[PDB]
Amino acid sequence: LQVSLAQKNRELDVKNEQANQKLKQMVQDQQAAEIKQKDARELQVQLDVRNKEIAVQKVKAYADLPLREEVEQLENAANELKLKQDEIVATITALEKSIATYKEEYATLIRETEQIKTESSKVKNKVDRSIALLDNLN
Repeated sequence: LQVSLAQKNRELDVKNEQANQKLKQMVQDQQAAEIKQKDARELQVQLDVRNKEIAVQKVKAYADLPLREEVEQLENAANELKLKQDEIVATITALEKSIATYKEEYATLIRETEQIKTESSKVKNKVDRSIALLDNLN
């Protein structure tokens, strides 16, 4: 029973490194996405200026009613954007999910590690407990 438990302790080391490895991939696979997020978040913010800007002038000039044509221009500009926003808000969701699953996955790979660590433990005790038995029997 000493041989087998030293064996299974091996089946664990590997089981654990195959996961302890893949888990490293997750960090350099989720930190990646997060970057886009934080990055592309700067854009949603940045371009937020424009809509809020182009917004007020619309209000003003529309009441103040080249103005006409100039206003035709604000309406288009705010359109170029309105579109380019739905553009990044879709880009944000892209990661939002992509990244939120890496978590649900990390957490899962964590459970696998936790279960492994414990097994290894419950085996060490049994092995330690066999070294005592062998010795008293000998």
